[PDB]
Amino acid sequence: VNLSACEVAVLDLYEQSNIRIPSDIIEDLVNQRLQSEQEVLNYIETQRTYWKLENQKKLYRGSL
Amino acid sequence: VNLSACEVAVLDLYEQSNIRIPSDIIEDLVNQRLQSEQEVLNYIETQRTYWKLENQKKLYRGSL
Repeated sequence: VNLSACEVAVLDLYEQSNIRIPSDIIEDLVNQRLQSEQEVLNYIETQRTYWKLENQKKLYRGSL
Repeated sequence: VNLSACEVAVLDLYEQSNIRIPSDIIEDLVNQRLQSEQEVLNYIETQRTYWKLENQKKLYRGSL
């Protein structure tokens, strides 16, 4: 997207720890117009925590 | 995106179980050109399992 400058360095860390970041988190991050690196990381991380939980939810199905 | 017909129904189930589906999973799903409902669901689910795991990975940082 239209990516910032330190954001890009935090993203490069995850890439270096073989973590794939969900593009959903990319979106919400650019909208935060955060100024740091510590700020960025703490934010992606909150989001990973979040997305870990959402993928855990148990689905209700008229299926099986 | 260019969305299918039964896919859309499985997507509607998750929406009905207040599960937000990562758009990454939407992408990979359309590329599967899967024909069912059972097929679709079993696929999204494998993907949720996967994404739950990726968001769990522990990051390595020159930060803290």
